[PDB]
Parts: sequence; C-alpha cells; structure tokens
Amino acid sequence: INFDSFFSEKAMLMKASEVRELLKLVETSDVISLAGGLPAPETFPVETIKKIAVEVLEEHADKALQYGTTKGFTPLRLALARWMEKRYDIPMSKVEIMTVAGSQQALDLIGRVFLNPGDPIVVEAPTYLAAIQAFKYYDPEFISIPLDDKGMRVDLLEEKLEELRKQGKRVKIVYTVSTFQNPAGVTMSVDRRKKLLELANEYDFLIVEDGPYSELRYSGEPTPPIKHFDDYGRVIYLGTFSKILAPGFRIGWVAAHPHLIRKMEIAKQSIDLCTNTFGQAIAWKYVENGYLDEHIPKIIEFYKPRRDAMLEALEEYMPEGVEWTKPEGGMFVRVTLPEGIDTKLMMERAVAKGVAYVPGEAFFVHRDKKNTMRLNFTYVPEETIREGVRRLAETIKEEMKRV
Amino acid sequence: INFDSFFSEKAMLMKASEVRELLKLVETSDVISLAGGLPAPETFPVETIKKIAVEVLEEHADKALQYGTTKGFTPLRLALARWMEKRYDIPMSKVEIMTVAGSQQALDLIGRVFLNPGDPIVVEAPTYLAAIQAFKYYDPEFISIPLDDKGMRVDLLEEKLEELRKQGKRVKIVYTVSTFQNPAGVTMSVDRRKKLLELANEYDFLIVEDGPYSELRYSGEPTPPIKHFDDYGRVIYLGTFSKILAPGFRIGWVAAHPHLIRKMEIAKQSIDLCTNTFGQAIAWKYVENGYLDEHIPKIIEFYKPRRDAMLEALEEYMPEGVEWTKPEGGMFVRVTLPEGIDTKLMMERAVAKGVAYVPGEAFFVHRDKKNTMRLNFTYVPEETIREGVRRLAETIKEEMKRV
Ligand SMILES: *Cc1c(COP(=O)(O)O)cnc(C)c1O
Ligand SMILES: *Cc1c(COP(=O)(O)O)cnc(C)c1O
Repeated sequence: INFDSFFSEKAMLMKASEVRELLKLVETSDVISLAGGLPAPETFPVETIKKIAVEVLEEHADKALQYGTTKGFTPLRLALARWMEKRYDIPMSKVEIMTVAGSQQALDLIGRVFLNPGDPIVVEAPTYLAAIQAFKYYDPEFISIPLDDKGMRVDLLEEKLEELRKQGKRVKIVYTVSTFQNPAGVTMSVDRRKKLLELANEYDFLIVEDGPYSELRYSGEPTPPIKHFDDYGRVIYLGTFSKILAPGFRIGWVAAHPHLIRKMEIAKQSIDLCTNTFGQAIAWKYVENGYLDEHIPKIIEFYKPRRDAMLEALEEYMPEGVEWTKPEGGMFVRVTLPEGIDTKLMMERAVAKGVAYVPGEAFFVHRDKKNTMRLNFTYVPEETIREGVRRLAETIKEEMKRV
Repeated sequence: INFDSFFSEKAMLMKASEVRELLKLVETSDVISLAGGLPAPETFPVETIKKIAVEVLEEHADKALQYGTTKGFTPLRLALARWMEKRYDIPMSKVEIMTVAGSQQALDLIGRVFLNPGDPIVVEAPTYLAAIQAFKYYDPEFISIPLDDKGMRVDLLEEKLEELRKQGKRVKIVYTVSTFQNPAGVTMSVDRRKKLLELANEYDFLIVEDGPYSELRYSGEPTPPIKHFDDYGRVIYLGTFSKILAPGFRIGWVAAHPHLIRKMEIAKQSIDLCTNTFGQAIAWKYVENGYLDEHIPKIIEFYKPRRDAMLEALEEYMPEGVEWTKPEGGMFVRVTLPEGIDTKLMMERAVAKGVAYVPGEAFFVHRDKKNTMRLNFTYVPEETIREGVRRLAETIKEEMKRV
C-alpha cells in the first residue's frame, strides 16, 4: 500500500525531523539539559490534587465524568471569571470564558477562526515555537517584530502598521507572550501594553495575549496583563493550568468577547467535543476553594532560587561578548552570542562537553537569526544549573576561536 | 468593534443555530428525552476510578501530571495494543497505537491528514453527526451509501466505486461505524466486512472504522471489528474509553499503520500538544490491571434491559406503518415512519405530548431523508422508556392523520 498517495496537501508539508534530531542530541548520555520547556514536577500540588480528585468523585461524579459542554464546565468557568476579575482587576462586562485542551488548542482555534491564507499576523521575534506551529498550518503572512528589555518594540510595530496601511494591507492579529516570554524571558512594560491597545484601536486589530506565566513573577514590579486595560474586547487572553497546577490536565482557558468565544466554541466542537471534564472539575475546586492562591507563592519560592542560580552562573562563567536577558519570572533566559556564531552548529560541540540548550533559530518564523539560544532553569537544581552553565561557557569560549 | 470582519472564510460558514433549537425543545419542562447520545452515569466505575486515581498519584505522580508525548502515554498504548490483540485477534505486525482527545479528535485529524477540498469520502446514510461535522470542515465530496439490517450496503458501494472509477474519480476514505451504529443501531455483517476489505484493495482506499460500541454487544453473534481482518493497514481503527469507562477523560485511541500514525501525530501536536496525561495514566491501569474486562459485562447487564424495554415498547405501542431497527448492542434505535412524514416538523408536536427524539434529517449529509428519527435507551430506566415510547406512538398516530 502506498500511503503517501492518500495524504492531503498540508499533510505532505508537515514533518518533524528537526525536533527528532534535537531530542536525539539532548537525550545523549551524560548531558545536562537546559533545553527543556517543562515545569518542575516538584511544583505539582499532588496531595492537594489527590484530595480534590477524591472529593470530586465522591460529591460530583456524574458531572465530573459525563460529557461536558464545548464551552466548558460552568462551575470552573465561573470560578475563573471571579479569580481573574479579582487578581488582575479585569473589566468583565464584555468578557466570557471558555475552556480549552490547553492554551495550545486556543492557538489552533485562533488560527481556524481568524486566519485565511495570506492574512497578516504579527508575532514577536523571537516567539513561542508552538504558536508558530499552530498558526503556520493556516498559512498566514507572518510579520515579526523585535523585542528588547521591555518586550515587543511597539514603536517598530506602529511603523510597520503604518507601512502596511499605506500598502492597503491590514493585520488581523497581534500575538504576544507579554510576560516572561517563552523563549526570551522579557516582559512588555505597562506603558507599551497601553500603547499596544491604542494601536489595536487605531489600526483595528485583535490582540492575542498568551499568559502562561502571568502568575509567576519572582521579582521586579508587577505588570498587569494587557487584558486588564481592555474595556472593549480587543484582547483575547489565554490562561493555562499548565504552570500553576500541572500540564497533564490539559486545561487552559480563553477570556474574550462573547462574539469571539461563540465562534471558537463552534470550531472546537468538531475538534474534540469538550475539554476533559474530570480535570475541569478538579481545576474548579483548585481555584474556587483557594488552593491555587495558596500554591502560587510556593511555586515562586521554588523557582526563584533556580532563576537566581542561572543568572549568577552566567555572570560568573560567561566570557565577554556574551549577553543574556534578566527574566523577572517564568522559566526561560535568552543568551546571545557574538554575531557569526551559529548555535545550531555548535550544538554537537555543546553536547560533547555535557550540556544542551535550544538553538534560537527555531523561535524565528524564517529562522534567520542564528547566534541565540534558549536556556531553562525550572527543571534542574541550582548546582546542576551552575555546572551546566560552566560547561556552556567553555563551549562558547572555544566556539569563539573557530572564527 | 466589528468582530465579524476578523472571521476567516470557514468561520463565517460554521454556525450552531439548529443544535441550539433542538436543545431548546428537548429541555422543555415535562419531556421524556430519547434524543440524548450520552452513556448512563450509573455505568461509570466510580469506585474503581477513585482507587486508580489515588494509586496513580501515589506511585506515578510525575508521569501522570507532566506533559506527555503527542503519540501518547506509552504504558497505556502498550496495554491497549495487548488488550486489542487479545480481545479481537488483531494482526499487530503493521499496527501502532496513538491516543487522542476522544475519537472525535481522530476524526478531525483524519480530515486534516487525508482530505483536500473536493476529495471523495464515503459515509453511510445515515451516519454519525459528529463525523459529518469533523469532515465537512475540510470540504470533501460526500458520497453516501445506504444501510440495511446488515449495515452498509457494500454491494451498492461497489457499484458506486465502479461508477466513480469510470469517471476518473477515486475515494480516499470509507468511513463506517461498523458495529451498533450511531444513529441506526445496525451492524455490518462479517461477510460484508471481508468484502469491504477486498474492495479497499481493489479500489485502493483506506477504511476508517469507528468502534465506540465494539465492546457493547448484548445479543446476537459476535462480529469482529473489520480491523481483525486487516493484515496490511487498510483500516484505521478508532476506539474510545467514552462508553466503557467515562466520556469525561476524553481519551480515545487509533490503531493504524505506522505511516499514518506518524502523520496524524505531527498534525495533532499543533492542536493540543498531547492527550491529558492524568486520564491516560488512569486508563492505563484500568486496562492493564483487568478492570476494563471486569466492567464490560456489568455495563452490558445494565444496558441490555433498557435495550429490551425499548424494543418491547415499540412493538407494544407503535401503530402499523412504523418500522425500527433491532440493535443487538450499543445505545441507539432508528425508527422509520411512513413516507411523507417530516419528523423535524413533528418535533414540537412530540414535545407537546411529553417526548423528544432526534429528527433523522441531521444524520444525512444533505439532510434529504425526513421520515426517520434516532431514539436512545441507555440514559433512562425501563419504565420511562415505555412511557416515552407510548407518548411517541400517540404523536405518530396523530401525525399520520395530518396527511
Ligand atoms: C507553557 C506555555 C503555554 C502553555 O501551553 P498549554 O497548551 O496550556 O500547556 C502556552 N504559551 C507559552 C508561551 C508557554 O510557554
Ligand atoms: C460515542 C461515539 C464516539 C465517541 O466519541 P469520543 O470523542 O471518543 O467521546 C465516536 N463515534 C460514534 C459513532 C459514537 O457514537
């Protein structure tokens, strides 16, 4: 049987050889990996989860195990609306909540609901790889905007929007991981958040704010989600239980205008019918009964030291010519090497010295920048982080000699 | 803000006004609903689920709560391969297993992976509404084939395939809910299953066998899944825990040739990253430790009486001119009224008399047959079923008078 002849056009394109190649290197024996994107299992509130699971099965079995609505388990959606309104002072008048099988599904749904081939969509450069993967399927025109210490360069965005306007072109969506960005670790300043919203009205586009780390600030001044400043529904906010509960439940939520939620709901129905109800019932109690609020500080207390250890090790071992972001939360740090260095090609040399990272090329729509890398500090203890950074520094010193 | 201007072409099309209209009628006060498609909560093995959940959280917390692979939790996939091989004597050489967020996701993935606009796909007439919904998004050309007491009319399929061949057209996929069909309740005979496979080789197409009720036969002679006769990978088998464990976990699985699984895996990654791991770990123990095999007989024992009550009530109260299928398992029965009767229009009259059903028009790609309906017997007790059928019979007697 020739199976290839059955595949659709989009299926013929998609492939994952490069992710397999990277996994092969990262999993090599005797390698300290700083290339992961996973939360630390020590942060999973297992005892709390066990207690709630039992509670749900004893008092809410039928609703927790039966098919649910596509929009999502109402008690959870209501608890999330209340929690968000309170924690971020979000104007809720034009806000409705729907749950999704992880924020990832929201990304795919945003693609289905808003993107026609060729539609211009703005993403940061670099940006979340899974977002690029989700949107690319819909073949939009990717417009990338650089970042700096204060996140997306909204000044450059405005210039690009004007240029596009003059070309009779329009941007439908501006996608931003506004706080503790994956992969850069930078955070959009409040002044830029307000400006982005102004631009959204001026150039009439919608903002997709991915907020997976909104609850994980370890230091610096709080930066309210862009959604907090949204009074009309210009922002589609994506939250997730992945980093504040556990990735396993595959439960995320979308806070947006009813008109958008209804469309996303219709699109979701044919994809998976509903988000898993058992996990939703558990998340319901987790949020409504105060467990989430009690656990967040514990997560911060666990990650902060690892964040500090990585920044301290970089300062201690990295040679001159190397720069890195200073994340005030989240799980990632971006390291930038001198121009001319290809961190993808240097990978095997890093692995040879016992360390792994994610070559930065992948986080760029066109994979045009090659001297950066993403490091992770959540998954490994402080000493391992230091040893890992030490090995990476030697790798870099040697790479710098090549040319 | 004019949100409509942002919606994609496909988003502009999709809508759910008719499902809302039906839900409105079904939920009317004082109505016995035979229009549901849900398993009975009494069949959920709650105590077993509670025990396994605790076990998983005490002994496998990290793997049950952390992000999983897109292909699926290996211990579960291996247990499913073993269980299937044993229970259905499936030739496993060219079979690999991947888990999905319910079989529904498999349907969407099959659409993404195999269907280009205009591609001919065969479905039974009637067929599973959610399947039509999943495939339609990909705009294929629906080719429908009638059913009879022994399922899909494979003789008619062959004639249609020949006609298409002569037209230079080819069918990529033949989708069939081979056992205890939703909505008809009929089952494809073993002779037709073997013939369908022969045709798959002769006309070179792939078979998607949806087997949500493969484990729920209450009477009659066992009919092995079409997959049991597949030695080369012509069949993509879809199983689900929805009717044998609980719909809430949103865990289904796909048993197919590695080449197809790999493509589906790539497509799934950008949709939701992975199926929820917590539910997968629970399903793993449920299957591997023998719970599933012990529970199946209990489900059969619970549903069989309800199946019998509905068939007995139809025979007792239905007027001459009314026919219905005699399901040997599953959850549905198809009732056919005299030509000229529109069960969609009769709906409000049925609701007025205290009973609801699903007008059959929806289960047809073009919604061209209007004298049928789908009844469900799993969700309500025997006496309620009889009272419901009694009210439906009076509704029909009166409808027959109209013209
Ligand atoms: C961690 C993360 C997510 C979460 O994805 P889920 O599908 O909810 O697990 C989303 N966006 C970014 C930027 C992340 O790094
Ligand atoms: C019940 C049913 C399913 C199961 O769907 P899930 O997404 O696994 O819950 C699939 N196909 C048909 C024909 C069914 O009636």
